[PDB]
Amino acid sequence: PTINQLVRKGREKVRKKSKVPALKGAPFRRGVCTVVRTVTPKKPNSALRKVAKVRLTSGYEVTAYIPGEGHNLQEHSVVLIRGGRVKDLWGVRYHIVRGVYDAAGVKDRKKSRSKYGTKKPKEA
Amino acid sequence: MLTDPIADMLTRIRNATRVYKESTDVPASRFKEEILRILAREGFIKGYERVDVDGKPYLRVYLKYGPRRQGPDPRPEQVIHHIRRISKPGRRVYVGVKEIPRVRRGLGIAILSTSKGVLTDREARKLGVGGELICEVW
RNA sequence: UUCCCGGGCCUUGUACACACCGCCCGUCACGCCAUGGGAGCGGGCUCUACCCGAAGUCGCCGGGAGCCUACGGGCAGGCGCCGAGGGUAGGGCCCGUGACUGGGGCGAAGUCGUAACAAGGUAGCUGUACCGGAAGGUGCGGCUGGAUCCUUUCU
RNA sequence: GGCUAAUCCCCCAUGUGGACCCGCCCCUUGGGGUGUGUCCAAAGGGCUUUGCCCGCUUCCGGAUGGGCCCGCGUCCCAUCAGCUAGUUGGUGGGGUAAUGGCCCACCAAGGCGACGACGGGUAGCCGGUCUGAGAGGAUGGCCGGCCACAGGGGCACUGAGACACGGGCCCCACUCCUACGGGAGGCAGCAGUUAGGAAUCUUCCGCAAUGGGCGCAAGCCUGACGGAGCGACGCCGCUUGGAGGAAGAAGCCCUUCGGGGUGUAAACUCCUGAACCCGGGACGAAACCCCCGACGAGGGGACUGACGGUACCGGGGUAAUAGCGCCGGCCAACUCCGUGCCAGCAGCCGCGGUAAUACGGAGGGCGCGAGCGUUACCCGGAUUCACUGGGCGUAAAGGGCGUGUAGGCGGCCUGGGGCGUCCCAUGUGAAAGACCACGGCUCAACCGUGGGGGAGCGUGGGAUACGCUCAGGCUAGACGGUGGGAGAGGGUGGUGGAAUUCCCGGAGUAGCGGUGAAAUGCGCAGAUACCGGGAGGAACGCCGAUGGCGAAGGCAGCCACCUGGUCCACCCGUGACGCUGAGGCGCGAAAGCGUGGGGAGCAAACCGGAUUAGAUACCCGGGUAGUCCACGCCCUAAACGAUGCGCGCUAGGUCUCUGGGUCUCCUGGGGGCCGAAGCUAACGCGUUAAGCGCGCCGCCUGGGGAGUACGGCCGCAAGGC
Ligand SMILES: [Mg+2]
Ligand SMILES: [Mg+2]
Ligand SMILES: [Mg+2]
Ligand SMILES: [Mg+2]
Ligand SMILES: [Mg+2]
Ligand SMILES: [Mg+2]
Ligand SMILES: [Mg+2]
Ligand SMILES: [Mg+2]
Ligand SMILES: [Mg+2]
Ligand SMILES: [Mg+2]
Ligand SMILES: [Mg+2]
Ligand SMILES: [Mg+2]
Ligand SMILES: [Mg+2]
Ligand SMILES: [Mg+2]
Ligand SMILES: [Mg+2]
Ligand SMILES: [Mg+2]
Ligand SMILES: [Mg+2]
Ligand SMILES: [Mg+2]
Ligand SMILES: [Mg+2]
Ligand SMILES: [Mg+2]
Ligand SMILES: [Mg+2]
Ligand SMILES: [Mg+2]
Ligand SMILES: [Mg+2]
Ligand SMILES: [Mg+2]
Ligand SMILES: [Mg+2]
Ligand SMILES: [Mg+2]
Ligand SMILES: [Mg+2]
Ligand SMILES: [Mg+2]
Ligand SMILES: [Mg+2]
Ligand SMILES: [Mg+2]
Ligand SMILES: [Mg+2]
Ligand SMILES: [Mg+2]
Ligand SMILES: [Mg+2]
Ligand SMILES: [Mg+2]
Ligand SMILES: [Mg+2]
Ligand SMILES: [Mg+2]
Ligand SMILES: [Mg+2]
Ligand SMILES: [Mg+2]
Ligand SMILES: [Mg+2]
Ligand SMILES: [Mg+2]
Ligand SMILES: [Mg+2]
Ligand SMILES: [Mg+2]
Ligand SMILES: [Mg+2]
Ligand SMILES: [Mg+2]
Ligand SMILES: [Mg+2]
Ligand SMILES: [Mg+2]
Ligand SMILES: [Mg+2]
Ligand SMILES: [Mg+2]
Ligand SMILES: [Mg+2]
Ligand SMILES: [Mg+2]
Ligand SMILES: [Mg+2]
Ligand SMILES: [Mg+2]
Ligand SMILES: [Mg+2]
Ligand SMILES: [Mg+2]
Ligand SMILES: [Mg+2]
Ligand SMILES: [Mg+2]
Ligand SMILES: [Mg+2]
Ligand SMILES: [Mg+2]
Ligand SMILES: [Mg+2]
Ligand SMILES: [Mg+2]
Ligand SMILES: [Mg+2]
Ligand SMILES: [Mg+2]
Ligand SMILES: [Mg+2]
Ligand SMILES: [Mg+2]
Ligand SMILES: [Mg+2]
Ligand SMILES: [Mg+2]
Ligand SMILES: [Mg+2]
Ligand SMILES: [Mg+2]
Ligand SMILES: [Mg+2]
Ligand SMILES: [Mg+2]
Ligand SMILES: [Mg+2]
Ligand SMILES: [Mg+2]
Ligand SMILES: [Mg+2]
Ligand SMILES: [Mg+2]
Ligand SMILES: [Mg+2]
Ligand SMILES: [Mg+2]
Ligand SMILES: [Mg+2]
Ligand SMILES: [Mg+2]
Ligand SMILES: [Mg+2]
Ligand SMILES: [Mg+2]
Ligand SMILES: [Mg+2]
Ligand SMILES: [Mg+2]
Ligand SMILES: [Mg+2]
Ligand SMILES: [Mg+2]
Ligand SMILES: [Mg+2]
Ligand SMILES: [Mg+2]
Ligand SMILES: [Mg+2]
Ligand SMILES: [Mg+2]
Ligand SMILES: [Mg+2]
Ligand SMILES: [Mg+2]
Ligand SMILES: [Mg+2]
Ligand SMILES: [Mg+2]
Ligand SMILES: [Mg+2]
Ligand SMILES: [Mg+2]
Ligand SMILES: [Mg+2]
Ligand SMILES: [Mg+2]
Ligand SMILES: [Mg+2]
Ligand SMILES: [Mg+2]
Ligand SMILES: [Mg+2]
Ligand SMILES: [Mg+2]
Ligand SMILES: [Mg+2]
Ligand SMILES: [Mg+2]
Ligand SMILES: [Mg+2]
Ligand SMILES: [Mg+2]
Ligand SMILES: [Mg+2]
Ligand SMILES: [Mg+2]
Ligand SMILES: [Mg+2]
Ligand SMILES: [Mg+2]
Ligand SMILES: [Mg+2]
Ligand SMILES: [Mg+2]
Ligand SMILES: [Mg+2]
Ligand SMILES: [Mg+2]
Ligand SMILES: [Mg+2]
Ligand SMILES: [Mg+2]
Ligand SMILES: [Mg+2]
Ligand SMILES: [Mg+2]
Ligand SMILES: [Mg+2]
Ligand SMILES: [Mg+2]
Ligand SMILES: [Mg+2]
Ligand SMILES: [Mg+2]
Ligand SMILES: [Mg+2]
Ligand SMILES: [Mg+2]
Ligand SMILES: [Mg+2]
Ligand SMILES: [Mg+2]
Ligand SMILES: [Mg+2]
Ligand SMILES: [Mg+2]
Ligand SMILES: [Mg+2]
Ligand SMILES: [Mg+2]
Ligand SMILES: [Mg+2]
Ligand SMILES: [Mg+2]
Ligand SMILES: [Mg+2]
Ligand SMILES: [Mg+2]
Ligand SMILES: [Mg+2]
Ligand SMILES: [Mg+2]
Ligand SMILES: [Mg+2]
Ligand SMILES: [Mg+2]
Ligand SMILES: [Mg+2]
Ligand SMILES: [Mg+2]
Ligand SMILES: [Mg+2]
Ligand SMILES: [Mg+2]
Ligand SMILES: [Mg+2]
Ligand SMILES: [Mg+2]
Ligand SMILES: [Mg+2]
Ligand SMILES: [Mg+2]
Ligand SMILES: [Mg+2]
Ligand SMILES: [Mg+2]
Ligand SMILES: [Mg+2]
Ligand SMILES: [Mg+2]
Ligand SMILES: [Mg+2]
Ligand SMILES: [Mg+2]
Ligand SMILES: [Mg+2]
Ligand SMILES: [Mg+2]
Ligand SMILES: [Mg+2]
Ligand SMILES: [Mg+2]
Ligand SMILES: [Mg+2]
Ligand SMILES: [Mg+2]
Ligand SMILES: [Mg+2]
Ligand SMILES: [Mg+2]
Ligand SMILES: [Mg+2]
Ligand SMILES: [Mg+2]
Ligand SMILES: [Mg+2]
Ligand SMILES: [Mg+2]
Ligand SMILES: [Mg+2]
Ligand SMILES: [Mg+2]
Ligand SMILES: [Mg+2]
Ligand SMILES: [Mg+2]
Ligand SMILES: [Mg+2]
Ligand SMILES: [Mg+2]
Ligand SMILES: [Mg+2]
Ligand SMILES: [Mg+2]
Ligand SMILES: [Mg+2]
Ligand SMILES: [Mg+2]
Ligand SMILES: [Mg+2]
Ligand SMILES: [Mg+2]
Ligand SMILES: [Mg+2]
Ligand SMILES: [Mg+2]
Ligand SMILES: [Mg+2]
Ligand SMILES: [Mg+2]
Ligand SMILES: [Mg+2]
Ligand SMILES: [Mg+2]
Ligand SMILES: [Mg+2]
Ligand SMILES: [Mg+2]
Ligand SMILES: [Mg+2]
Ligand SMILES: [Mg+2]
Ligand SMILES: [Mg+2]
Ligand SMILES: [Mg+2]
Ligand SMILES: [Mg+2]
Ligand SMILES: [Mg+2]
Ligand SMILES: [Mg+2]
Ligand SMILES: [Mg+2]
Ligand SMILES: [Mg+2]
Ligand SMILES: [Mg+2]
Ligand SMILES: [Mg+2]
Ligand SMILES: [Mg+2]
Ligand SMILES: [Mg+2]
Ligand SMILES: [Mg+2]
Ligand SMILES: [Mg+2]
Ligand SMILES: [Mg+2]
Ligand SMILES: [Mg+2]
Ligand SMILES: [Mg+2]
Ligand SMILES: [Mg+2]
Ligand SMILES: [Mg+2]
Ligand SMILES: [Mg+2]
Ligand SMILES: [Mg+2]
Ligand SMILES: [Mg+2]
Ligand SMILES: [Mg+2]
Ligand SMILES: [Mg+2]
Ligand SMILES: [Mg+2]
Ligand SMILES: [Mg+2]
Ligand SMILES: [Mg+2]
Ligand SMILES: [Mg+2]
Ligand SMILES: [Mg+2]
Ligand SMILES: [Mg+2]
Ligand SMILES: [Mg+2]
Ligand SMILES: [Mg+2]
Ligand SMILES: [Mg+2]
Ligand SMILES: [Mg+2]
Ligand SMILES: [Mg+2]
Ligand SMILES: [Mg+2]
Ligand SMILES: [Mg+2]
Repeated sequence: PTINQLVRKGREKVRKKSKVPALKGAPFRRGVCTVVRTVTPKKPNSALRKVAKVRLTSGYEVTAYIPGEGHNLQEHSVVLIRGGRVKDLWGVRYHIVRGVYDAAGVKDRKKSRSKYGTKKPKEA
Repeated sequence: MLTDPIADMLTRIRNATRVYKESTDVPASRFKEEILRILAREGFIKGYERVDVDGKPYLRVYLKYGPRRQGPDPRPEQVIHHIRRISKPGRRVYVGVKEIPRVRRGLGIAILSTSKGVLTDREARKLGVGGELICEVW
């Protein structure tokens, strides 16, 4: 562009769209489970992935992932949405935080315990 | 009409030397004379003469280069390795004294036009003035 | 030595590279999903014209129609302008809901063909125009980003 | 309804002075002085009572705090392009501390806008903060400055000051009281409650300090404030021990079954002594006040803590919490077992379909550590909006072409101005912060004192190279004169031969045509092949090119007219008159549209004949729109050099078109091919740049969705932008 052209038109600052409307700019939203179901993943994999339809405090209905091995969630349980999505799944944009609300943590998990929300067991 | 005469000079020099021409003519202006005189004084050209081509005034710039070299490509190290415009018409650039560039870690120069005349960055600093930053050479 | 099969060397086009048993286009049906458009309703804000109009300041009256009076004036009271807001009729925006819906994703590549890539088997592409289950065909004009100098699908 | 005091209200006086009309003087927007005239003052109280105090009144200054006005800076969308009726000015007036359409009356017809008005969206602004090498991006909690609000909307009253958060009026919504007439509220003060939310504290102590209001004081008030409490929210300090201790226990893990590992780690020995107990125990506090002196200066005296028995000092004294992430690559850290596209992981690349360092546990290891991770968000990396610091032949990206409007840009010399530019001085740039230094809490965090720096803007002074401006010159650019050209450049008229089709006529007869093969079709009403004649429409063979012209689209027989561009020569005239160009306007192949003509050949559609599995096709026979003309629309394109225009500069070789020249050759202007330097991702480009540079315009920012939707504007439509 000529300089004069820059003085005329300028340069366009480019905005990014949020990968997450948990709205509020909030780190988490509380919601209620609607449907708690299983889903098959995208083309390169196969599995049965565990998900919930959640109706948020934020007005939105969204599908959230339920990480870890076991889970206790069912149609009316209230849950916490933490955001971050699931790649090989269709339209799952947020994860459920385990250990919070009616989400239990993951029973018997010894390893990365704070993800999955389980307490430190005692020893003998 | 050349839109920037001064650039046209600088470039005439650029292409000239990049083919190792021994001298080159540029249409004469007193200002160009000044710029030249700075280069000459600074060891960048050999010097220049006022001259006459088809009855129109030019300044003939005599160029210098390094020795011949060995291996493939014997071609000589340029003495003006780099020469470029800074102020141009349509973006004019003026530095105050504290804003006067140092060039190539001192090994180069910048030529500024000032109300004290045309001087090298060192010259201008010692004179304690700023002005229109014409070009840098190294 | 044309042809069929297998093969060697040179060259050429390629969108092929698990490499032509390669690649690949479009239409259809009923699920299910998340979008986008969207008449009609419901809420809001706004603007225009008209009508109503609190409080208050200002303006006038202030009168043998009230109070004070040193008769100079004062107060009360009244009336009017403006005026928050309200009403009627309208143009605009926004939110909600929403009949009806386009294109997409997943079913499964499922279905019909074989349109493009090798001269892709009618070189392709293109603006346009008509036409056809569908990729498409055809007319006109243009482009080279075109090979070389019977028809015969798919994997 | 009645009584009554005052530092409450009024009247007469005094007029230092001040205010107002008018005149003069000085000064210059309403500043200062002066003269006559009119108008305007007061309030008492206390005493250590003949003087001193706390006050009052008028005026002039000061200080401090404000009001109003101006230059400049201050987010996004032009899919917001026009907005404007007190609107723009004038006069007179109202209003105010004061200017002002601030308000009114009358007059005029203005004011604003692509330098983005109007409209929509969002938003308190700043000192600063975060990030970044910087430039820049992001931000404005806490602290300080400014503004604005005080349930929503209006309004004024009092007052030096308000249009007033704990003042007043009204309308509205809500809560509460009510005897249904009518009333009372307003935590965005401190606490606290409730709702909402992922989430944000004690209904604490104190008036001792600093500060604020009233009071002569003593004092009173002060959820300002000084403190304490809760929260790993942040930051900083510190603990969970220190030294010794095996060729190295058990356990566990690995194992080639030899051994390797956790590891001096433990056990154990010695030592120190977080916690905790005892004793002492602050600073922050000296004023106001009292006494002498004079209620001054000065000197002396007294009282006074929330924090708190806190910090701190002394003594005593116990070996005394460790956790979280990670170990496929980016990235520091590997093995066993389990699982077998499952269960699960996942930031991207991607792991899992029986030998998984990628899932899950374990052993081991790496990293941080009272934390460690995760989510969200900002800057970063991202030179991925490129000022620094990118690009557009084929990757995204040159507008289809021109004309020129605004705007950007401007050859050589001289002089004036000194606006841009640069310099010196000065003013400002508060404090806090950032920076450096010293210092104070045992360090630090935190804090204090000092110092430095600095953009910007104001004023004064100076410089004049460059940029501008004015003046005056020049001719190297540009245009003009004359002379010599070439050309399918354009518009209008005419007109020429070849061929096709049709008609007419002759002669002639059994087929012609067409294909891979055929058929449809045409032919005995006599076709095809041949001759003559007429009609008509379209297009111009050879020349013709590897050519020329044109801005592009495009432009081909000949003639005449009308007319545009352009190259060379002479070096004659003008004297910078220049380049580019958003917008506007004009042009713009084909197809398509409208009206009217025309219609020989061709030919979408269509009608048939074949081929095929089908054949809504390719092949064959027909054939309508259309193709042609006039006029008016349409505005597209592989509108391709996929390469904007102009100028200057950088080896050559060769072929060509068109000028000039002493005509091997040279010198211009176009078209081609190889190629120096150089560029380029390569391919390639290379004096016809894709090289080196300047000016200006257009455009690009991953693919799909999509040239789509919506909006607007064009268009008769189709459709275009
Ligand atoms: Mg897989
Ligand atoms: Mg339950
Ligand atoms: Mg993430
Ligand atoms: Mg893990
Ligand atoms: Mg400066
Ligand atoms: Mg063969
Ligand atoms: Mg051989
Ligand atoms: Mg060979
Ligand atoms: Mg080969
Ligand atoms: Mg095949
Ligand atoms: Mg709607
Ligand atoms: Mg609508
Ligand atoms: Mg009314
Ligand atoms: Mg008022
Ligand atoms: Mg009135
Ligand atoms: Mg009377
Ligand atoms: Mg009366
Ligand atoms: Mg009366
Ligand atoms: Mg009244
Ligand atoms: Mg009214
Ligand atoms: Mg109204
Ligand atoms: Mg898609
Ligand atoms: Mg579908
Ligand atoms: Mg398909
Ligand atoms: Mg085809
Ligand atoms: Mg094919
Ligand atoms: Mg083909
Ligand atoms: Mg075919
Ligand atoms: Mg064909
Ligand atoms: Mg067809
Ligand atoms: Mg076609
Ligand atoms: Mg064609
Ligand atoms: Mg392409
Ligand atoms: Mg091609
Ligand atoms: Mg060919
Ligand atoms: Mg075959
Ligand atoms: Mg198939
Ligand atoms: Mg009474
Ligand atoms: Mg009595
Ligand atoms: Mg009097
Ligand atoms: Mg007097
Ligand atoms: Mg006056
Ligand atoms: Mg008084
Ligand atoms: Mg009295
Ligand atoms: Mg002041
Ligand atoms: Mg009005
Ligand atoms: Mg008048
Ligand atoms: Mg006035
Ligand atoms: Mg008024
Ligand atoms: Mg007032
Ligand atoms: Mg009046
Ligand atoms: Mg009026
Ligand atoms: Mg302006
Ligand atoms: Mg708003
Ligand atoms: Mg706001
Ligand atoms: Mg903002
Ligand atoms: Mg940047
Ligand atoms: Mg900055
Ligand atoms: Mg800001
Ligand atoms: Mg706050
Ligand atoms: Mg606060
Ligand atoms: Mg503040
Ligand atoms: Mg308000
Ligand atoms: Mg409230
Ligand atoms: Mg309200
Ligand atoms: Mg209010
Ligand atoms: Mg007062
Ligand atoms: Mg207020
Ligand atoms: Mg209150
Ligand atoms: Mg108050
Ligand atoms: Mg009421
Ligand atoms: Mg009550
Ligand atoms: Mg209350
Ligand atoms: Mg009230
Ligand atoms: Mg509160
Ligand atoms: Mg709650
Ligand atoms: Mg607190
Ligand atoms: Mg208290
Ligand atoms: Mg106090
Ligand atoms: Mg005090
Ligand atoms: Mg006082
Ligand atoms: Mg006393
Ligand atoms: Mg008392
Ligand atoms: Mg009280
Ligand atoms: Mg406090
Ligand atoms: Mg907490
Ligand atoms: Mg906690
Ligand atoms: Mg710490
Ligand atoms: Mg020992
Ligand atoms: Mg020893
Ligand atoms: Mg050992
Ligand atoms: Mg052992
Ligand atoms: Mg063992
Ligand atoms: Mg062994
Ligand atoms: Mg062992
Ligand atoms: Mg030890
Ligand atoms: Mg021992
Ligand atoms: Mg001991
Ligand atoms: Mg103690
Ligand atoms: Mg003390
Ligand atoms: Mg003391
Ligand atoms: Mg006291
Ligand atoms: Mg005493
Ligand atoms: Mg005494
Ligand atoms: Mg005394
Ligand atoms: Mg004293
Ligand atoms: Mg004393
Ligand atoms: Mg105490
Ligand atoms: Mg005590
Ligand atoms: Mg002691
Ligand atoms: Mg001790
Ligand atoms: Mg121990
Ligand atoms: Mg020990
Ligand atoms: Mg550890
Ligand atoms: Mg790898
Ligand atoms: Mg790291
Ligand atoms: Mg590694
Ligand atoms: Mg399993
Ligand atoms: Mg196994
Ligand atoms: Mg395994
Ligand atoms: Mg495997
Ligand atoms: Mg493993
Ligand atoms: Mg991993
Ligand atoms: Mg693992
Ligand atoms: Mg471990
Ligand atoms: Mg560890
Ligand atoms: Mg953290
Ligand atoms: Mg943030
Ligand atoms: Mg970022
Ligand atoms: Mg950077
Ligand atoms: Mg980006
Ligand atoms: Mg880039
Ligand atoms: Mg740049
Ligand atoms: Mg780029
Ligand atoms: Mg370019
Ligand atoms: Mg090519
Ligand atoms: Mg391209
Ligand atoms: Mg072009
Ligand atoms: Mg032009
Ligand atoms: Mg101009
Ligand atoms: Mg000029
Ligand atoms: Mg000049
Ligand atoms: Mg100019
Ligand atoms: Mg001068
Ligand atoms: Mg100056
Ligand atoms: Mg000076
Ligand atoms: Mg200074
Ligand atoms: Mg200041
Ligand atoms: Mg300064
Ligand atoms: Mg400062
Ligand atoms: Mg500090
Ligand atoms: Mg610094
Ligand atoms: Mg220290
Ligand atoms: Mg600084
Ligand atoms: Mg600064
Ligand atoms: Mg000056
Ligand atoms: Mg001078
Ligand atoms: Mg002149
Ligand atoms: Mg002359
Ligand atoms: Mg002529
Ligand atoms: Mg001649
Ligand atoms: Mg012609
Ligand atoms: Mg002609
Ligand atoms: Mg005949
Ligand atoms: Mg006959
Ligand atoms: Mg027959
Ligand atoms: Mg026939
Ligand atoms: Mg027949
Ligand atoms: Mg027949
Ligand atoms: Mg017949
Ligand atoms: Mg017969
Ligand atoms: Mg007949
Ligand atoms: Mg016969
Ligand atoms: Mg004939
Ligand atoms: Mg005829
Ligand atoms: Mg005819
Ligand atoms: Mg004829
Ligand atoms: Mg013709
Ligand atoms: Mg040609
Ligand atoms: Mg063409
Ligand atoms: Mg002519
Ligand atoms: Mg001529
Ligand atoms: Mg001449
Ligand atoms: Mg002359
Ligand atoms: Mg000039
Ligand atoms: Mg234009
Ligand atoms: Mg015009
Ligand atoms: Mg056209
Ligand atoms: Mg046409
Ligand atoms: Mg037509
Ligand atoms: Mg007809
Ligand atoms: Mg057919
Ligand atoms: Mg077939
Ligand atoms: Mg079929
Ligand atoms: Mg058939
Ligand atoms: Mg045909
Ligand atoms: Mg026929
Ligand atoms: Mg035909
Ligand atoms: Mg028609
Ligand atoms: Mg039609
Ligand atoms: Mg040469
Ligand atoms: Mg000749
Ligand atoms: Mg040439
Ligand atoms: Mg080449
Ligand atoms: Mg080369
Ligand atoms: Mg380059
Ligand atoms: Mg190369
Ligand atoms: Mg040349
Ligand atoms: Mg040449
Ligand atoms: Mg060209
Ligand atoms: Mg060029
Ligand atoms: Mg290039
Ligand atoms: Mg980008
Ligand atoms: Mg995209
Ligand atoms: Mg389109
Ligand atoms: Mg729209
Ligand atoms: Mg539309
Ligand atoms: Mg338009
Ligand atoms: Mg229309
Ligand atoms: Mg179209």
